Amino acid sequence: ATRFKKNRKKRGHVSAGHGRVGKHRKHPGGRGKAGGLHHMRINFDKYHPGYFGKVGMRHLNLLKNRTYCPTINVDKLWGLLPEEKKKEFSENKDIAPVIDVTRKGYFKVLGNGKLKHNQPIVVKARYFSSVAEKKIKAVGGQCILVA
Amino acid sequence: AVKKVGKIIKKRTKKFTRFQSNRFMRVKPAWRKPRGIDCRVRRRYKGTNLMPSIGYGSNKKTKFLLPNNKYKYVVKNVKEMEPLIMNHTKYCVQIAHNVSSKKRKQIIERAKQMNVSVINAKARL
Amino acid sequence: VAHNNVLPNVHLHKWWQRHVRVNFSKNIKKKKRRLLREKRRKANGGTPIEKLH
Amino acid sequence: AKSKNHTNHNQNRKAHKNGIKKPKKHKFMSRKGLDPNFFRNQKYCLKGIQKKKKELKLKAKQEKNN
Amino acid sequence: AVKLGAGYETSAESWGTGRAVARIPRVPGGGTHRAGQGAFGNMCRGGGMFNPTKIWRRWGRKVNLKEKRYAVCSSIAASGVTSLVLARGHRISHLKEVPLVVSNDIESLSKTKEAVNFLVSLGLKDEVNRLVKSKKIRAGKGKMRNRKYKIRNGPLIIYENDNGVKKAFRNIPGVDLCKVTKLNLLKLAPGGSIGRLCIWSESAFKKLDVIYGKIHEKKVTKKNYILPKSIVHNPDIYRIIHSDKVQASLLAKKKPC
Amino acid sequence: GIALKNVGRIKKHGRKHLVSKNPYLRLLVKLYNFLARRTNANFNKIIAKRLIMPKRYRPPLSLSKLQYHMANHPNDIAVVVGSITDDKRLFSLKQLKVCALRFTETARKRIEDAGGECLTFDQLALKYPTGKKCVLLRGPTKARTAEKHFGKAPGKPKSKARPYVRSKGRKFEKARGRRKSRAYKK
RNA sequence: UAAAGCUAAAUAUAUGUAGGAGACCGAUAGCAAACAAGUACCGUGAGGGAAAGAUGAAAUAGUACUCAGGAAUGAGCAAU
RNA sequence: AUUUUAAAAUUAUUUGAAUUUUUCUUCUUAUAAUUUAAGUUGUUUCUAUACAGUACUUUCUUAACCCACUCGUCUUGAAACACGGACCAAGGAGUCUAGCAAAUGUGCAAGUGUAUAUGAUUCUUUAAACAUUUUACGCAUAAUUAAUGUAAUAUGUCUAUUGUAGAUUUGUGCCCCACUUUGCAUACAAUACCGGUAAGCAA
RNA sequence: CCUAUUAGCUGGUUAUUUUCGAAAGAUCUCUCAGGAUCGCUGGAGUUGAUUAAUAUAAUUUUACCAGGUAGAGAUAAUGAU
RNA sequence: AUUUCACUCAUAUUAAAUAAAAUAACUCCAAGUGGGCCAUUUUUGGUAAGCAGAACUGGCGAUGAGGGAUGCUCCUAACGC
RNA sequence: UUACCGAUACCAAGCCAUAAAAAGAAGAAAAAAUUUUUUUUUAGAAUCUUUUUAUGAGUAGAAAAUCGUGGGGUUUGUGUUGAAGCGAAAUACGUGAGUUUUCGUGGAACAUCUCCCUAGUGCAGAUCUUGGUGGAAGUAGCAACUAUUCAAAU
RNA sequence: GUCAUCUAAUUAGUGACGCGCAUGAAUGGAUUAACGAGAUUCCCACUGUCCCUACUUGCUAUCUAGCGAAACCACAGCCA
Repeated sequence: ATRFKKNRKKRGHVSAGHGRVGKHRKHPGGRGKAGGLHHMRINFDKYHPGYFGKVGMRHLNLLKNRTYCPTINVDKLWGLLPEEKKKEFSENKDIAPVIDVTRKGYFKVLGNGKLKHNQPIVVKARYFSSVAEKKIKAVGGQCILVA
Repeated sequence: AVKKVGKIIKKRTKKFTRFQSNRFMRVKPAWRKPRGIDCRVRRRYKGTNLMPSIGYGSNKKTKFLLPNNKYKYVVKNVKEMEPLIMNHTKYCVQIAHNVSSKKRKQIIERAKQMNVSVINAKARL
Repeated sequence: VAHNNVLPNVHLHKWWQRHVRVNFSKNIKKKKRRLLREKRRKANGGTPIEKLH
Repeated sequence: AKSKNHTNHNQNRKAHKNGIKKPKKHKFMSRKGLDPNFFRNQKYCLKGIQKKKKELKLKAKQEKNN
Repeated sequence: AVKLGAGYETSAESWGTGRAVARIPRVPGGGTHRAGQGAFGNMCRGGGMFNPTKIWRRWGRKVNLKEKRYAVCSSIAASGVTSLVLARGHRISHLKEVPLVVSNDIESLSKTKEAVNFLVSLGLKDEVNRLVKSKKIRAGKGKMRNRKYKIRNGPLIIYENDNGVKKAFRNIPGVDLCKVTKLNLLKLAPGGSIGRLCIWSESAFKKLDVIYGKIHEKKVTKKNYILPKSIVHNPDIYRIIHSDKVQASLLAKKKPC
Repeated sequence: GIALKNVGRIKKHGRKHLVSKNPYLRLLVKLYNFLARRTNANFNKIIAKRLIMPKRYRPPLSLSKLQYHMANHPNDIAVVVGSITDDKRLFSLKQLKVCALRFTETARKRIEDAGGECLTFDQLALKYPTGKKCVLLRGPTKARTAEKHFGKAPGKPKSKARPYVRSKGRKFEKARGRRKSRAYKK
């Protein structure tokens, strides 16, 4: 789309929109992130506050596979399984769904949200938040620890 | 000055010429707006090549019509004459330049029986 | 740099035009590989070319 | 070379070009660092007011919904 | 793309301050016309263009699969209405209906003569004449780049089985075929134009419903793909305006200054 | 010569015509600004104005917020110019009569099963040309991520603007100017 | 299970050769070079390095004859 | 083609009244016309009883009155005794890629993108199109901390934090507004809760 | 040949009309021929107004504030004389 | 202090006047600019300067038109045909 | 003390554009001949149509709408009864970039404005590059080496 | 610088004087016959250097036949 470019509409305007006094020189402020702490310091401090310096210790080789764990919050367990099965677990008070969250692909169960009152539900996960446990037990369910 | 024939008033004649085109051969007369800095014409010094403006625009009721008080329509064969059958008194027909003498006679006779005037009727004969 | 942008990070400070390469032949290679394995399984006379893993 | 050190010329025109903006003057100001032991007590007042009001409304809702 | 180093394959030197000449680089040496001439630079003759074209331009584009399917569905729908097919350029004033479908024996005919006879008997004699007489050598430098002729696009024959239809309807100028399972938007909307005269075999017409969700089959239906929904239930805007419910809502017609 | 602001020409701000070249949306805009012009309904005027808006100003509305907003009046119709998205966090829907520009497939199915129905704006014009018993709703316009970077710059005192960074580890823009231990903080 | 060794495929190919193409350039462009081009020519040398395409369908139609001129040429009632 | 209407004025009749007492006195009662309303209409000649001229339209060239300093550029300031420009033709300069954001359009939406690759009567075009046996990967869906890590009201209730403004809706005084009713977006606050840090306690 | 090295510096930077329209202050800077950042400007968009109001105002009135420049003084202080 | 109930404080000209006051407010992205100069009035250094440095407002720059014979800044007055 | 002259400023009117506004998704009018003919129209495109009011400098800079060029899809065209190009032009249109025509020349291709796609897309300058050509100008100049003459042949 | 001398007249030259801005000993001090296309002053001779220019010769210039460039050039070319 080179015919939509703004330069085309400055075709006979001498300065090409880049100014008559200041001109368009090449790197008049330095290259890349050159002037940080010196003459681009205001830009750096105004838009990237904590840029300079270092904090914390070093993790030499990380291996993110070790600590990878996705989280599902407590208000999505009932939405994990289909609607007619929600209905069928709802009207019947003698059965509860057992959801292996790990199989859907989450490792930890977090506690944000609201479970349905007096609706037991059993959840299997590798990790649980304490509030997630409290809510699951409060609705009459149980948290099963799995690996 | 303004030219007024009938209801058609042409607000200006003698089309604008490019500044300095008179005394430079590389500068064609076709109008270009001069950017300059100290440019005379751009600053609108009196007595030097006034620039076109929107204020010269002809009125839209009589904008595109020819001195015969109708709009021109350029045709390339007899097939493009059909729409003129309805507005034969609002449109005149001009035959395109690259139409042969084969087809020019046909277009002329068809426009004649269609009762629509032809601008360049006596071309190529 | 100017305005509120992410700090630039482009790792193009070396001679990168030498190393640029574009895969104009992705589907051509796909067809060639499919033809080669089809010819292999046609040549080995009905024995599947896959091996059990 | 020598530089024009300073001038306030045209600054008033620049300021008035977009007018002298006035502060928005909102109705509520944050009480983050003002009069503790007073705004804490105000928090307690408001909590009690909501407790009583909500319990009255809940009583009305229960007695109207049976 | 141009040759990589084109225009820059000379010795660089711009001895030009005090020489009363422009500071552009000049080729060295003597005894030849080129000596002392302006070297590489977009303004110089033989100097290489301003931004040499490179093969790593973004030639292709990635199009969302859902958008492509939406476009194909819309092209089929547009081919299904008479006004759009007429406005596209086809001469279908003698067709009985725009979504015309023919018996599956069209997939079996194997002579271009009988293909043209069938096309004429459907009433597309004008279309065939347009396609035949439209063959014309094009203008410009294209015709020296193996692009001599320029034909218009005629009917698109959509078939389910190939028993000779492919080798019977080709060689007719402007006519192209398409298997219903692999129908292509580049053929359905040539040039981005809306509504293409499409001739369906009965089996292909029926298999459209299988392909697009109704009567699902395992290896034919586009899996878990939902036909796009319109944002309006009925586009008869002026009919709903003339409905008496809204006519009662409109208040008295006012007048200009 | 005369002393007038903007040389005497009234200046308006915002959209004047729809940018979308969607034929159905163009028909909808024609119908609804005809309705706005002819009827007195501010309801119709607002709908015509909102049909014109950019995508970022007709944000999606979840079924949860739809139900919550329509909680008190159950017999009226929720009219939202954006799209309606399904909320998995919601356990149960109830009998919703909603007109919207677009419906998600899941949201649509949930509404039909709950027993309500999904309405388009042409149907809304047909049945409720003035807007009786129609509650005009819109989703969160300032909730999108791009707005989290706006406002005071990140680095101004008490600024909540989210910066533009490659990633958010400890070693990415977290040292000097973001904690008292390194020079200042914010 | 180091301080010995071999090993096909998937991989790369601004080279050479041979094919096929192109939303490429169209003789100041495109390779330096559409042609007798890395040629002519320049430099002691390492090296530097061009310009230059188009009658007409057919020259198996390339201008016969006459006049004037030493000739080049010109002119014609002569000629393709 | 449903305001060049209505009226206003005037004229000619007509009704009653008033009053400066009447040949332009005023106010209505009716009728019918006019324009001073409700932006120029009429008459007569000529063009001319021609088919392109000595006329009319137009281009050009010359005069004449008035006016008019070389452009481009740097510059506070250029006609400058500031620089470039003898002339003409052709060529001649914000592009391409990577990566980010904003804006807008489009599709789908708590998901989105099918990557590499595979299949398939597709193999001029086709190096594109078509497809993907019911946890690949990116981004998003949760944040915070150097970090071991921890991780969002809370089961009294499929209710969904609280205010002040506020769009829309509902009724009472189908076209005003004041009371009710509902309370989107958003703004300004207040609350809870999550991570970190303090302080208190600490099996 | 690396190499079309780099240049905060000089020169150039190609169609028309229409609309809006500046700054030559300021802060920091091995900064003073530069830059970043405010300010001034355009475009986009929303919320509003469209109700001869309210918001609003390089304006005044009314009410109330703060000042130590012009003037005045040397006999009121200091300094002179 | 907050909350809830009451009663009611001009609005029919609008809790003083005036107001082509919503041409507002806000948000986003971004250009150019960051050598200035002149006039009136005030003022510092200087013998003084078309000198150097400041304050207010208006201009020149960025701007032509009529006048001042002539003139970037004066007077009138700013510009569609 | 009068009168007069005197602006691109002021006032009235027309027209262009910009901005805003009021409003809008179907039926016969006239004229000329002689009851009948004839001639014009008889409209309805929402970034549209009709009408109203105000306003219009502008460097650097920004935006919109337009005007052109090479090439690509789509459509529908022009060419030996002469295409492209070129020279001069035009009662031509536009405000303007331009567009369109005529004559001449030319002798083989050309356009698409129906919509869109694409870019090596627009020159007065850069002591710009290459090529060609000027005034200077029939001018500067054809100056070291002492020196030539008569007759004849070709 | 002062004193002598040189002249008519001496910012010159030479000989002396020396509290020497800032002389001085192989950074070599002082002096030196011979030598020098080295710098400087004076005298004799000489003469167109000059008073004060004139005449004259060759080769150009100049006119003609022939041949025939270039630098420079925004546009150009009267003044207060």
